[PDB]
Formats: sequence, C-alpha cells, structure tokens
Amino acid sequence: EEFFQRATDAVSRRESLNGFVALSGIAAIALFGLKGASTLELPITKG
Amino acid sequence: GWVTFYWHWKHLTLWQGNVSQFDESSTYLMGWLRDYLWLNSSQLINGYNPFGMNSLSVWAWTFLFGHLVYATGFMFLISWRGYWQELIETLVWAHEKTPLANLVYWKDKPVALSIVQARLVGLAHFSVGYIFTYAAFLIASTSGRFG
Amino acid sequence: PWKQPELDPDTPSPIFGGSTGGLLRKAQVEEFYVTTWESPKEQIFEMPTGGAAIMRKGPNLLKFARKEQCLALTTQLRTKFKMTPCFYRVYADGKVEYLHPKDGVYPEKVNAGRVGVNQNMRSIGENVDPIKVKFTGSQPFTI
Amino acid sequence: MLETPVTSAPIVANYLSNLPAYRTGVAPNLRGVEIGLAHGFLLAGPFIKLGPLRNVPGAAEVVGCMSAAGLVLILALCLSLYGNAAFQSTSDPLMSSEGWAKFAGGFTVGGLSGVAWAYVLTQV
Amino acid sequence: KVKIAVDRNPVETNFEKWAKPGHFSRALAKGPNTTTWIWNLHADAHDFDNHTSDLEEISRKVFSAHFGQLGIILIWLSGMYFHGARFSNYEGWLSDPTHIKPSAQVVWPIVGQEILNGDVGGGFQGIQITSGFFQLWRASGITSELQLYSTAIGGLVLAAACFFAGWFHYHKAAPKLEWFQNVESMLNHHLAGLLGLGSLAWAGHQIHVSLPVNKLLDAGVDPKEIPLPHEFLLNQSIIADLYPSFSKGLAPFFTLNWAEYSDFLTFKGGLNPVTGGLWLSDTAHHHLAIAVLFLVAGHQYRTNWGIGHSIKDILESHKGPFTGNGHAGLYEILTTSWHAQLAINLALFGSLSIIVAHHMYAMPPYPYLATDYGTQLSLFTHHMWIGGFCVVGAGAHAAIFMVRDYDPTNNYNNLLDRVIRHRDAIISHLNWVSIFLGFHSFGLYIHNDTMSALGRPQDMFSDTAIQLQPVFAQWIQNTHFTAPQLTAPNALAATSLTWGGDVVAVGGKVAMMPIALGTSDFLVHHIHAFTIHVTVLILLKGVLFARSSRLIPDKANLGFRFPCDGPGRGGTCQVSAWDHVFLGLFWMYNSLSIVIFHFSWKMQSDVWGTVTDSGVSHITGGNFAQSANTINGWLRDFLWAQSSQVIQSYGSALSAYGLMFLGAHFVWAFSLMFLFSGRGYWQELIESIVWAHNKLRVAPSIQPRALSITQGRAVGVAHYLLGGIATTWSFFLARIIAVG
Amino acid sequence: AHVVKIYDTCIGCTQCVRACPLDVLEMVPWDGCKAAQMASSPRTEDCVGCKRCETACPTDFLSVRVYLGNESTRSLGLAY
Amino acid sequence: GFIGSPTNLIMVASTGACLFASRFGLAPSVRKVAQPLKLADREVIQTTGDPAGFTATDVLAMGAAGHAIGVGIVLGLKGIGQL
Ligand code: CLA
Ligand code: CLA
Ligand code: CLA
Ligand code: CLA
Ligand code: CLA
Ligand code: CLA
Ligand SMILES: CC1=C(/C=C/C(C)=C/C=C/C(C)=C/C=C/C=C(C)/C=C/C=C(C)/C=C/C2=C(C)CCCC2(C)C)C(C)(C)CCC1
Ligand SMILES: CC1=C(C/C=C(\C)CCC[C@H](C)CCC[C@H](C)CCCC(C)C)C(=O)c2ccccc2C1=O
Ligand code: SF4
Ligand code: SF4
Ligand code: SF4
Repeated sequence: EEFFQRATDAVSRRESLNGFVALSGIAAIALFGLKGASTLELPITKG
Repeated sequence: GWVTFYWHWKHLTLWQGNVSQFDESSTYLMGWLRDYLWLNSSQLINGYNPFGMNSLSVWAWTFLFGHLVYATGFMFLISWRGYWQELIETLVWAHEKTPLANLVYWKDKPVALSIVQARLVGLAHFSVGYIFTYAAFLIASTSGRFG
Repeated sequence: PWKQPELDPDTPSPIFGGSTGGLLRKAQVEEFYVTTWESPKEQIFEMPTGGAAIMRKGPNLLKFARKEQCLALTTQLRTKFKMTPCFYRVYADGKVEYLHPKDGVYPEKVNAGRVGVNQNMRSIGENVDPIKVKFTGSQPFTI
Repeated sequence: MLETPVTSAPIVANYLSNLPAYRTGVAPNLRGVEIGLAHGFLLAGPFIKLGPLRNVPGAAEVVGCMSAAGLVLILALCLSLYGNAAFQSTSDPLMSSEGWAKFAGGFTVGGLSGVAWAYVLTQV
Repeated sequence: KVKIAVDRNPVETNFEKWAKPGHFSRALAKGPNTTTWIWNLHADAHDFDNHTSDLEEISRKVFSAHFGQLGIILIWLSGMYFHGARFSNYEGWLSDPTHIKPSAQVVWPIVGQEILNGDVGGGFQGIQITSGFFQLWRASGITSELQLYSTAIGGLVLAAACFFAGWFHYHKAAPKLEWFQNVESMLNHHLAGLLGLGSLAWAGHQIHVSLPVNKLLDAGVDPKEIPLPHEFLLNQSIIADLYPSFSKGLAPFFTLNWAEYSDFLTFKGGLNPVTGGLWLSDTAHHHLAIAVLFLVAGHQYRTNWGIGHSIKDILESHKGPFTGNGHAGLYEILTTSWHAQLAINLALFGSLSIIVAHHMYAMPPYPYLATDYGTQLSLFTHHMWIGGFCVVGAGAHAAIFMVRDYDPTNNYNNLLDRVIRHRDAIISHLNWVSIFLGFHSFGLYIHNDTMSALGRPQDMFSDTAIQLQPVFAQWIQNTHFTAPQLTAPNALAATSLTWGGDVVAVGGKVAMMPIALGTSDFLVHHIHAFTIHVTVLILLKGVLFARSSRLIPDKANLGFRFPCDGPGRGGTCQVSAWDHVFLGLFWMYNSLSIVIFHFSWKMQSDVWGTVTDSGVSHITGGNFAQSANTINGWLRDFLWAQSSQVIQSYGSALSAYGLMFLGAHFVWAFSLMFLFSGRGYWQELIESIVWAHNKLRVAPSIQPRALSITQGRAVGVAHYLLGGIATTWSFFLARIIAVG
Repeated sequence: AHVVKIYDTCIGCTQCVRACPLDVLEMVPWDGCKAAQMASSPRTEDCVGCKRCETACPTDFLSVRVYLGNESTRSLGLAY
Repeated sequence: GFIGSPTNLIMVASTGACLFASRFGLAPSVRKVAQPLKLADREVIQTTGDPAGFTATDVLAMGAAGHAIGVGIVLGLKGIGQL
C-alpha cells in the first residue's frame, strides 16, 4: 500500500501536473526532428 | 465561378495556341464540361494513383478535400434543426444512462446548432469547398502542362 | 383557486412499466415538474414521454422533466376525458411552485382577478425605429 | 426508469462494483494508477502493431511505446483540463477538485508504468 | 362466416364532381383563394384517410385505385408489346441475337433527332433498348410480330376490363368493410390462386410452349421454320420426339413416376452454354415447385370450413417472457389501419426488388441476357432504385400509421408499446453503430487516399499492403461452389457461376465468370452496410418519434406532415416524421448510388469483357483490385475513365443520353434552392411581383403565394432525386452502350 | 428569456392561449374590445418561442409578438 | 398407378389411415381443433348422412393430405433406393 501513493505526491496538484506535462511534451517535441528523427530513417530529413 | 471558368478556358486555349477550340467549343455547355472540366482534369486527378505520384499529388488531395467540404456544406444545409435536436437528446440519454462514462459530465448542455448558425456553417463549408476545389483544379491544370 | 392545493408525493402513480423518455439528471440537479389529477375511473391514456399508461381510480401523480410535457398531458386529459389536472414545479432544494391554474379557473377564462402585464398600449407597427433606441439597452417593443 | 436484465443483473452489478471507477472505498490516486496501467497497457498494442515503422524490426516497439506514452500524456492533460473546468466550484472525493487532480496524477503515473511494462513484456 | 358483403350503387356515376376540382375535402370544397390551394388539390388528392373517417369508403377507394393502377400497368405492357410488334427488329434479332442490338423505339425525323435512330443492325434504325424485353419474349417462345400484336390487343382488353372493374366495384357494387377485413380469406386466395395458380399456369406455358421453342432456337434452326406453339400443344409427335417423356402422355405424373419427367424437368445448375442463360427446364420445374408450395401454403388459414389456422390466435399465442403481451393488438392494427399494411407491403416489396436485382445479375434467367451488358446493368439499377424507393415509402407510411391510426388503448404492453418505450435506446445504439461504421469504412478510404498521396503504398488498406480480405464471403463462395459436390448431390452443377468454376461466354463476350472478392470489395460492402444503417436510423427515428419526444411532447397533434413548430426550443425545423422521410430519401439515393457504382465497376472490371484465345480481356482491365480502395480512384478510374462516351456522344445516336446527362445535372442543381433558402424570401419577391402586376392591373384574382416549407422540401427532394437518377441513368447507359 | 408583447389590437378570442404549449398567456379583463378580454403574458420565462400563439392570432398583422434572445434551460426546451 | 403396385399400396394405406384417424381422435377435424390436441367444436356443414362430424370438406381435406403424404413418402423412398 506504500507504493503508488507518494509516487503522485509531487504531481497531484494541478499546477505541478500541468507544468510537468507541458515540460515533457515540449521536451519530447523538441527532441523530435533533430534527435527524434534522422535516426529511425524518417523520410523527411533525407532528401 | 462562371467568370473564372471563362478566364481559365480562354487563357488555356490561348496559351496552348488552340484558340479555335475555345471559339468552336464554348458555344455549347457540353464543350465546357468536356474540353474544359474533363480534358484539363486529367493531370489533376493523376497526382497520386496506385501507379505512382507526380508533383500534383497535393493538388489532387486538396481537390478531393474541396469536394468533401462542399459535401459537408450540403450536410449542414439540407437538414435544418429538429432531427439533430432529437438525435442530441437521444445521445444525452445514452450518455446519462450508461456505466463507466456517466461519471464525466458536460458543463454546458449539448444542443443542436441554431438555424442562423446552420446557414452560416453550411455557407462556410460550401465556400471553403468551392474555393479549394477551384484553386486545386486551376493550379494543377495550369502547372501540369506549363511552366 | 379558492385555496391552492398542495403537492402530495404519497399519491399513487398510474400503472406503467419502465420509462426511457422520463427523468434525466436534470431532475436531481434542476427543477422537475409533477402533474396530479383525480381519475374517476380506471382508463388508459398516452404519456408524452413514451408509450401508454393506465391511470388508477383516484389520485394520480406523474413526473416529467419539462413543463411542455406537463401541459401536453394536461390538454390531452382535458380534451379526452375533461379531467382538469394541475402540475407543480419542484426545485432541487424541494421548493414547490404552483404553475398551471394560477387563479384555479384555467387561463382560457378571465376570473376578473389577474393583472395584465407585458402589454403595450400602442398598436403594433407604431413602435419606434431601432435608430431611436441605440446604445441604451431598451428594445423598440419593450417600451 | 426502464430496468433491463442487462442493467440489473447481479453479475453485471458485481463486475461494475469492483472496478476502480466504482470501487466502494479506495483513495483516488490508486484508482488513477490502476486506470492508467490498464489503459496504457491496452493502448500500447495498436501503436506497436500497425505504426509508421511496423516493418522495421526493433524500431516498431520503441516507436509505438513512445507514441502510447505521448498519447497517455495528452490524455492526462485533458483529464486535468476536465478537472479544472468541471470541479472549479464546490460526497464522493473523486468527483472533488483535488480528488480529480490526484486521479489525473495517478492516471499519468499508471500510464507511464503500463507503457514501460508493455515495453519490458514485448522485449522478452 | 366469410361471405361477400356488397352495397349496390352507393356512388352515382356523374360528372358533377369533375367540374369542381376540390371536392374530396371540406377545406378545398370552398373553392380556391390562393395558389397553394392548387398544390393542396394535387397533394391531398389520394389521401383518403383525411377525406373521410369511414373505413369502408376508404377501402372502396383503395380497391378502385388499385384497379386503376393495374389498368395503367396493363396499358403500359400492351404498349410495350405493340412497340415490339411494329417499331422493332425483334424478328431480325431472333436470327442473330449476338450481333444486332435490341431496339424497340423509333423516333420521327423532325428537327434532326432522326440521328437517334442508330444502326442497331438487321436493317433497322431505332433506339437501343435496355429493358430486356427481347430476351423475355425469346424466353416466352414468341417468334413473330403477330404474337406480340395479339398480346398487345389482349393487354389492352384486360386494361379496359380492369378500368371497368374499378368503376363497377366503386360506383355499382362496392364491397363492404367486412369483405375487406377477411384477411384469412385474402391470404388464402392470394397464396393459392394469385401466386400458386399463376406459377402453375406459367409452368404449364413453359413446359408446353417455351421449352420446345427455346430448344429449337438453341438448336440453330430458323425461327420461321419452328412450328407454332399450338402445334406443340395439340399434336404430340413434335413434343414426343423433342422430349421422349411426352410419349407417355401424362402417365408418369399420376403413376408417381416423376423421374421419367427428368428430360424436360431438369436440375442442371449454371447457365446454358448455347445462350448464356438459365436452363428453361430448370425454370419449369422451379415454377412447378413454387406452384405446389404456394398451393400448400394457401390452405393454412381458416375461412369457412372449420379447418385452418387463425391469424389472431397465432399472434396471441406467440408471447414470450421478455416481451409482455406477445403480438396481441397487431391483428386489430393490421385489419383497421391501411397505412400499417402499406408499410409492411412496401418494405417487403422493396426488399423483394433488391433480391430481384441481385438474383438476376447473378443468374440471368433469359436467353442471351448476359451477353447484353447494357440490359443487365439497366435492369439491376432499375430494380435497385425501385426497391430503395419502396423501402423509403415503407418507413413513410409506418410513420403515417403511427401518427394517425395508433391507439394507446389497444397498445398498452404489446410489442409496439415496448418499442416506443425504448425508442431512445434503439435510436442511440443505431446512431452509435452508424458512426462506428462510417468511421471504420470512410475513414479507411480517407486513410488510403492520404497514404497514397503521402507516398506510402505499403501503408494502404489494399490487396497488397494490408489485406482485409472478406474471409466470410470467400468461405461462403467456396461452400456454394461445392454445394452440388456434397450437400446438393442431385444438382449437376453449381446454382450460379459467381462462386467459382469455368467461364461461360456467348458470342465472344463473357456471359458469366467467377467473381473474386478482395479488400476493395470488403470496403465497398461495409460502406453499403454503413449507408443502409444510417438510412435505417433516419427512418426509424422518424417512425418512433412521430408521436412525441422530450423536445416536442405533442407532435402527434401537429399531424404527420407539418413543417416545424417554430423557432422555439432553439429551433424545431424539419422535426416531423415527413421531414425525416425527406431527409432519408437523399441517404437512400447516396446508398444506392454507391451500390450501383460498385456494381458497374465490378462487372466492368472482373466480369464483363471479351474472350480471346489468350484469355478474358475485361472492359476496364480489372483495375477494381487496385483503384477502388481510394476516393481518387473512383474519381479517375471509374468516373473520369468512364463518362468519356457520354461527353463524346454528340453527333451519334447516344447523344440524347449526353443531352439528358447535361439536363440531369441541371435538374440536380435546380433542386438546391428549393432545398436551401426558405419561404419568406420568395414570399416577399412574390409580393414585389404582385406590386408589378398590380401597377399594370394584371394581378391574378387567385393570390400567388410561395410554396409551403413542406412543399418546398418535397419539390427539392423530388428534383434532386430526379436529377441524380437521370445522371446515373444517362452515364451508365451511354458508357455501357458505347463500349459494351 | 424571450419577450412576449401584446398590443391593443387583440380582440380577446383566447386563441393564443389555447395554442400555447407551455401556459405562457392568460386572459385578463379589459374594456378596449367587444369581448372585454385582453391577452397577458405573466409567465414569459417559461416561453420557448415556438410562435404558436402568433399562428392562432386572427387579427391582421399580430396582436401577440414573440421576440427571441437570451436562451435559458426553460427557453431552449431541454429535458436535461 | 398400377393396381397392386407398392407405391399405390403404401399411399392408399396412408390415405385410409388419415381418413380413419379423425373419425376417432388424433387428427384435427372441423369438430376437433384446439392448440395441441382435440377439443369439441361446432358442425356448420351438414355431414350428409355421416355419423359425428365427417362432412365433405373433411374428406376433401384429408384426402388431399393423404395423397400428399403418400406421394412424399413414395418419392422419399425412391430417392433412397426403396419403392
Ligand atoms: C502539424 C501538426 C502535426 C505534426 C507535427 C505531426 C507529427 C507527427 N504525426 Mg501527425 N497528425 C496531425 C498533426 C500533426 N502530426 C493531425 C492534425 C492529425 C489528425 C488528422 C494527425 C494524425 C496522425 C496519425 C494517425 C499518425 C500521426 C503520426 C505522426 C508522426 C509521423 C511519423 C513519425 O515521425 O513517427 C515518429 C514516431 C515517434 C514515436 C517519434 C516521437 C514522436 C512522438 C509521436 C511524439 C511524442 C509522444 C507523446 C508526447 C508521448 C511521449 C511521452 C514520453 C515518451 C516523452 C509525427 C510525430 C503517426 C505516429 O506518430 O505514429 C503513431 C501516426 O500514425 N499523425
Ligand atoms: C459525383 C459528381 C460530382 C459532384 C457532385 C462534384 C461536385 C463539385 N465539383 Mg467535381 N468533378 C467530378 C464529380 C463531381 N464533382 C468528376 C468525376 C470530375 C472529373 C474528374 C470533376 C471535375 C471537377 C472540376 C474540374 C471542377 C469541379 C468542381 C466541383 C464543385 C462545383 C461547384 C459549383 O457549384 O459550381 C457551380 C457550377 C458552375 C460554376 C458551372 C458549371 C459548369 C458549366 C458547364 C460551365 C459552363 C458555365 C458557363 C459560364 C455558361 C453557363 C451559364 C448559364 C447561364 C447557362 C463541387 C465541389 C469545380 C470546383 O471546384 O468549383 C468551381 C471545378 O472547377 N469538379
Ligand atoms: C384466387 C382468387 C384471387 C385472385 C387471383 C386475386 C387477384 C388479385 N387481387 Mg384479390 N382477393 C380475393 C381473391 C383473389 N384475388 C378475395 C377472395 C378477396 C377478399 C378477401 C380479395 C381481396 C383483394 C383486395 C382487397 C385487393 C386484391 C387485389 C388483387 C390483385 C393484386 C395485384 C396483383 O398481384 O396483380 C396481378 C394482376 C394480374 C394478374 C392482372 C390480371 C388481373 C385479373 C383481371 C384478375 C383475375 C382474378 C380475379 C380475382 C377473378 C375473379 C373476378 C371475376 C368476378 C371477374 C390481383 C389481381 C388488389 C387489387 O385491387 O388489385 C386490383 C387489392 O387491393 N384482392
Ligand atoms: C396450367 C398448366 C397446364 C396446362 C393448361 C396443361 C395442358 C396440357 N398438357 Mg400439360 N403439364 C403441366 C401443366 C399444364 N398442362 C404440368 C405442370 C406438367 C408436369 C410436368 C405437365 C405435363 C404434361 C405432359 C407430360 C403432357 C401434357 C399434355 C397436356 C395436354 C393434355 C390436356 C389434359 O389431359 O389435361 C386435362 C384436360 C382436360 C380434362 C380438359 C378440361 C375440361 C374441358 C375444358 C371442359 C370443357 C367443357 C365445356 C364447358 C363444354 C364445351 C364448351 C363449348 C360448347 C364451347 C394439354 C394441352 C399432354 C399433351 O400434350 O398431349 C396432348 C402430354 O403429353 N402435359
Ligand atoms: C404502394 C404504393 C403506395 C401507395 C398506395 C401510397 C399511398 C399514399 N401515400 Mg405514399 N409513398 C410510396 C408509395 C405509396 N404511397 C413510396 C414508394 C414513397 C416514397 C417516395 C411514398 C412516400 C410518401 C410520402 C412522403 C407521403 C405519402 C402519402 C401518401 C398518401 C397520398 C399520396 C398522394 O396524394 O399523392 C398524390 C400524388 C402526387 C403528389 C404526385 C407525386 C409526383 C412525384 C412527386 C413526382 C413524379 C416523379 C416522376 C416519376 C418524374 C416526373 C418528371 C416530369 C418531367 C414529368 C397515400 C396514403 C402522403 C400522405 O399524406 O400520406 C397520408 C405523404 O405525405 N407517401
Ligand atoms: C458526403 C457528404 C456528407 C458527409 C460526409 C456527412 C457526414 C455526416 N452526416 Mg450527413 N448528410 C448529408 C451529407 C453528408 N453528411 C446531406 C447532404 C444530408 C441531407 C439529407 C445528410 C443527412 C444526414 C442525416 C439525416 C444524418 C447524417 C449523419 C451524418 C454523420 C454520418 C455518420 C458517420 O459515421 O459520420 C462519421 C464522420 C464522417 C464520415 C465525416 C468524415 C470523417 C473523416 C474520415 C475525418 C476523420 C476524423 C479526422 C481525422 C479528425 C480531424 C482532426 C481535425 C479536427 C484537426 C456525419 C456527421 C448522421 C449522424 O448524425 O450520425 C449517425 C444522421 O443521422 N447526415
Ligand atoms: C365407409 C363408408 C363409405 C365409404 C367411403 C369411402 C371409401 C370414402 C373415400 C374417400 C376418399 C378416398 C377420398 C379421397 C379424396 C382425395 C383428394 C381430395 C385428393 C386430392 C389431391 C390433391 C389436391 C393433390 C395434389 C398434388 C398435386 C396434384 C401436385 C403436387 C402434390 C400433391 C399431392 C399435393 C360409403 C360412402 C360407401 C358409405 C358410408 C360408409
Ligand atoms: C424558388 C422557390 C420558390 C418560389 C417558387 C414558386 C412559388 C413555385 C413556382 C412554380 C411555377 C409557377 C411552375 C410552372 C413554371 C412555368 C410557368 C411552367 C412551364 C412553362 C412552359 C411550358 C412555357 C418557393 O416558393 C420556395 C418555397 C419553399 C422552399 C423553397 C422555395 C424555392 O426555392
Ligand atoms: S419557418 Fe422555416 S426556418 Fe422557421 S422553424 Fe419553420 S421550417 Fe424552420
Ligand atoms: S390570439 Fe391574438 S387576438 Fe386572440 S386573444 Fe391572443 S393576442 Fe388577442
Ligand atoms: S411562442 Fe409558444 S410558448 Fe411562447 S407565448 Fe407563444 S405560444 Fe406560448
């Protein structure tokens, strides 16, 4: 019962969860392209 | 649409040098349908196919896009309100009387769009489809055979 | 009327099975309407929210989510059997409001007791132009 | 008002009762964790099945798993948006504002956990 | 109990009511004052339920109207036979049915329309007909034009008899309400004499007339050298050497040695290789079995002699535990409401027309029918559209019955009351399944179009990238291909060639060949299922919500045909059941348009074509497996690859089709402002025109008014459907005649 | 809610009240007509704007008028 | 059709059994209908010198049923190799 209780403790609040999801989405979107693409032979940076 | 059809066909026949084709073909509407709407659409619809793809694939896609938005304009234009209000009422009952999904509820009650709003949305879809379809056909026909 | 009747929730409901066009979540959140009448005999009627029900000989109580359904049932009972029913409105907190026979003689009559409100003492078409009432919040028909 | 054998069966009532959404008493973070685990585990499948890089060995699983994790993130964001929009004003604690926020946090935690579990299950 | 109940002379045969146009209703009895009255005169003309409240007079009017429609149909059939007798090349077509096109309409040379009299062959000029009357007359043993003339004269005589019967059974001897309400007697007489005796008479005609003439025609002898049908009828020598079992002379029928009749009552499935049609002996044994089965079925209901079933008892006895009163009040409903019977009849007749279209594209039951691709395509499309219109009218008249003839006293806990009691769940689940079908079919099409335009042929839902093969349909095809092998051992071949097998061709053209089903076939079949589901949703929502709803609780008091309830409750336009039928008419049009497009492309790509030494070369080269998965493929490889014959038909005999084509587009456009706009704009424009005519003192005494909202919707849907049907008709016929 | 306005051209025929499906109109005593009746709208918050009262009005133009605007739960005819 | 033929014999036996059946119970006659069984009923049609209810419509209906049962049994046996 200890698990899955304090895991969400620092993300339970609305501001923290919104900031975390925005930061993760922005980081994953920025990683896409120059790092997310051109490694899995995505046919947009090849030419 | 009439003035742009006239401009496009006359100028296409002028650029091709076959002005006599427009002179002897714009008299009757079958010439408009065949020598302009059907003859110049060969390169447009061949933008993408199972055989391959040329540079006019985007123009074919947005041509079908415009025909679809025209069709959605018809969707919003023919039917007016009452069927959609009763359908939304039935959907409201379906959402309210089911487990595992009635916990989440709407803050604002879903209603059918107003008749003025119906005319506005149908007009907007109609005009968007008209513009996109004619722009696609015009650019694809004028660029597939000319530079 | 002479004395406004009070809503009795213990009055029996008419003989009816399950309902689908009946009460939604608006009944437990917002107001819902309740129609009562006094059937002299056992008879079958048609509800405006679905199929057919059978009213009991005596007091009959029905619940609807809209006032239009209550007045539709009221006029069906008045045209078919001359029943003279009446419906109340019950809010979420339990406030009961008397709606249809405000003077107890039905709005077709006059009773010489009501006060005419929202009446314009000018002819229609004598209203001022919308330019006359601009940036004032008053409509030409509201004066 | 129209009761049916489908909606009033004892087996259906018992199956709906032990679900995390309709549990009798359980903290909302645990309900969110179970919801995220189950829904991420089922969502990972179609993303690794017929994704854009399905024919590429190895890349299909990781691409589908990150796609499922991103979809879980958007689902958590929309869950928080619903919680802020619907429960901004004022006896079940999950329907409350901070209860729904804890449910959303448990949901994203469980979704990430389910995506990771699907990855480590399809890797072996 | 069952007896004839007839009133003598209730209506006098006078012309005094022909002078006054509006006489059936009290609203139109006062005369006209506005122009809409005229439309009302042409709207409630045959609404007999509104003219009088007496069911007996309504039933008499229905009987006489049916007699009038039968007379009209017989006049049309006699005209068809007369056109085949005089302005036709049927005798020339009988010599070489594979080279002369069927033609039965000849135009007058007036303004250059004589170019429509094309060179059909056989030294004749006329319009190439696609009705298949030539193949029907060849199946009926008709050889000369004298038989067609006699059939036309007999049809005219029967039409005059039917019109006289309508006049007599209305004005002179009108049946009472008890006569019409004998549903058991009606069902027994219809099953035994209208269907069973008709099937037996047609089987006797096939056995004694059609089979020998068709056998001699397939033998290759001259049609004039063929003996007349009465020679086969009377002298038994020709039928004896044509069929040895006729030498016994009705002995094997009464001695129960029916196997001796196996020569001319066969079970050879498939098609006759000489003519590419169904075997005539198979059709003879079929109609004989149908006659026997219907004769058996016509002695089921008790009428006057104790034995037999009771419809009311059967309905009341079938009561399950989950349905309450099982089929209790339906007997009183269907014996008092004409509209419920009309709904049932229209639904079953439309479904029957759909089965007819499917089962005569599949098996061509006529000699040299499959070789004429245009005839088969036209017959399929025509029966398709008639079935769709009939099943729309089924929902329309069911909604009319729900509005008018429904009584809550007789329906408390029966099946209809429970359907009304969970109509919201029905409509919600139907809406959900319609949305799911539309997504997982049309979104699949859009997905294919996008991934084709994105340069991902491996990401498509095609036969090469992602195989969504119809495994159930393929398994059923394989099972029916092996139906004569194990499960129907007495059948010589398969019941049709669509399941599999060899290719039957006549005259170098493919009569029937096996049809392969792929990813595109699954996509279009699920698209058709989605469109049918949505049309069912619209019509069922119209029927079930015709009386009341949470939005409008007193919709029954507003009638079946009302425009709206005003802009209240946000707006209540098109809320009536009539408006639901008006909306569902377009959905039926879209559904059947997609269905016939799939049919035309499928037979043009994978069935029809020519047979060479190398193999079968189809019309479009079999592009349906590769081009039917995308909307752009339907635009280009089906609508643009075809329709070139329609636009290039000018200067030829097909040009009128193209003319009709253009005109059809016009009509399809001309409907739109009746479908759009409203009434107040046209009313104000009419007011301005009234001012203009009043300035010149030429304002009419009858006040001109704009069309009603219901009237405007009806005009719009009628012109829209006419334009679309005529567009498909012209395009289909021109494409299938120019290259077929 | 919608606005229901009644003018002096009303003849007190009680047709608008009978056509009203939500009991918005009423008849009050009056002296400006032969029938000594005048239409009133004391329950205009329950009106949906169906314009059934205007359909039943026998006078030329309209003695009763419905003006839409500011839709509510009761004005939109919603059971939910 | 031959006199003494086995097909004629079996179909005549079936027709005679059907005729003698409703004379005493079992088969639904005019005076015996019910849903599963035989229940008492009227006559309407005179039996023309026949005891109980055995009128002309009864013998017509049961002769048709007997002829049909006989031809069905005969052709079913002929299909499987018997008479
Ligand atoms: C202009 C806006 C835009 C942009 C930039 C994209 C970009 C993309 N979409 Mg598209 N899409 C859009 C609008 C857009 N979309 C719209 C409007 C629709 C609806 C009509 C779609 C419908 C759509 C479908 C149906 C699919 C895509 C897919 C894709 C991807 C193409 C294939 C690829 O590179 O795989 C790169 C794959 C990766 C895994 C690399 C990382 C990028 C991921 C997807 C984003 C991050 C995930 C998320 C935040 C959770 C991660 C949490 C954690 C791991 C950080 C790409 C990321 C495909 C896809 O992603 O496959 C599932 C796909 O199948 N899109
Ligand atoms: C299923 C049938 C169908 C339908 C319903 C549509 C629907 C549409 N198509 Mg598409 N089309 C289709 C099949 C279809 N298409 C096929 C199979 C092809 C061949 C591949 C095309 C080729 C095509 C082209 C090339 C164009 C369309 C256009 C349009 C739009 C019509 C806009 C409008 O209302 O113009 C109203 C009608 C007109 C403006 C004139 C009609 C055409 C006449 C014959 C030209 C002559 C007019 C001239 C001035 C004289 C007339 C005056 C009058 C007084 C007599 C709409 C999105 C057009 C578009 O996108 O918008 C302009 C367009 O340019 N389509
Ligand atoms: C076995 C006897 C018999 C036969 C063959 C028919 C045949 C027919 N009936 Mg009828 N019916 C019968 C007994 C019979 N009825 C009885 C006993 C009753 C009362 C319970 C009814 C009550 C009834 C009604 C209420 C209606 C019909 C209708 C019809 C027609 C259906 C349309 C059709 O299939 O087109 C087939 C068309 C043809 C084959 C063309 C030739 C038609 C010929 C002229 C009719 C010949 C059959 C006739 C019954 C012979 C006796 C008439 C005699 C006095 C001259 C059809 C002509 C409908 C109708 O009015 O249609 C006009 C209709 O609405 N029937
Ligand atoms: C409705 C369908 C139909 C019809 C009309 C016929 C008719 C005929 N068939 Mg066919 N047949 C049929 C179905 C039919 N059959 C079927 C389903 C089969 C099973 C496959 C056969 C199998 C079959 C075989 C194998 C043969 C025939 C033969 C015959 C002929 C013999 C007639 C006969 O014995 O019947 C009985 C007929 C009557 C008893 C006549 C009716 C009584 C009359 C009309 C009374 C008139 C009285 C009148 C009031 C007084 C005179 C009036 C005057 C003063 C004006 C005849 C042309 C035989 C043939 O061609 O040889 C000639 C033959 O070999 N048929
Ligand atoms: C078995 C067939 C059958 C029968 C007996 C009836 C009988 C009836 N129907 Mg039903 N109906 C049917 C089929 C049938 N219908 C079908 C198939 C449909 C679907 C389209 C409908 C749809 C329908 C509706 C929507 C309504 C009816 C109504 C009616 C009633 C009066 C009809 C009337 O007065 O029209 C009078 C005749 C006309 C108005 C003429 C119609 C002409 C059409 C619109 C255009 C003609 C098209 C033509 C082929 C092309 C012309 C081209 C031009 C250049 C010449 C009556 C009870 C009405 C009613 O009030 O019911 C109680 C009603 O509202 N029916
Ligand atoms: C071709 C034209 C057209 C189209 C596409 C639609 C579409 C629709 N109508 Mg309509 N209809 C039309 C014309 C049309 N209408 C006309 C002219 C009329 C007048 C008679 C009607 C009458 C009518 C009735 C009476 C009914 C409908 C219904 C429907 C729905 C169909 C059910 C379904 O599965 O939709 C699914 C949606 C589509 C097929 C639209 C295209 C979806 C594509 C594939 C996009 C997929 C999602 C996309 C990727 C997301 C975009 C992301 C973006 C936001 C960034 C849908 C909303 C029914 C309804 O409400 O639902 C059952 C209904 O009852 N319509
Ligand atoms: C005892 C006695 C006696 C005797 C009696 C007898 C002996 C009887 C018999 C009877 C009989 C013995 C009868 C029979 C009848 C029959 C019938 C009536 C039949 C019918 C048939 C039919 C209808 C058929 C049909 C068919 C066909 C044709 C086809 C298909 C199949 C079938 C089969 C269905 C006397 C009188 C002396 C005296 C007193 C006592
Ligand atoms: C155009 C239009 C009108 C106006 C059209 C009207 C009033 C009907 C006009 C019918 C005419 C009179 C038919 C006859 C036309 C010709 C005079 C006849 C042929 C003449 C040649 C043979 C010479 C409406 O009233 C209307 C109402 C509701 C929805 C949409 C609309 C709508 O779109
Ligand atoms: S008048 Fe016309 S726009 Fe207004 S509610 Fe009626 S149908 Fe709709
Ligand atoms: S319908 Fe018109 S005239 Fe009649 S009482 Fe109402 S407002 Fe007055
Ligand atoms: S619009 Fe309708 S609800 Fe409103 S006052 Fe008029 S009749 Fe009553």
